[PDB]
Amino acid sequence: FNGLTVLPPLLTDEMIAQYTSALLAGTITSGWTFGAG
Amino acid sequence: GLTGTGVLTKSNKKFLPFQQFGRDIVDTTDAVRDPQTLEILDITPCSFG
Repeated sequence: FNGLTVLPPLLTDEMIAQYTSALLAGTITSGWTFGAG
Repeated sequence: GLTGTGVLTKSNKKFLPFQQFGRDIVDTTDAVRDPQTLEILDITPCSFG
């Protein structure tokens, strides 16, 4: 436009999806043990 | 009389026989007409960043 620029984020959507999948896997396989050790 | 700067390319706009230029929602000129050829040309801002 007239000096307005939008900066892309650092993390893409695929990385957030991988983080969510890892959280779900750690929850369904271990439960509450992967959070304190 | 309409002055500016940019790149002139061909567009598929279908103007009316009594229209001269075109404006968008933010009221900026993005299309004009050739006074000698009557051709549909679009205006794009030059590169910056």
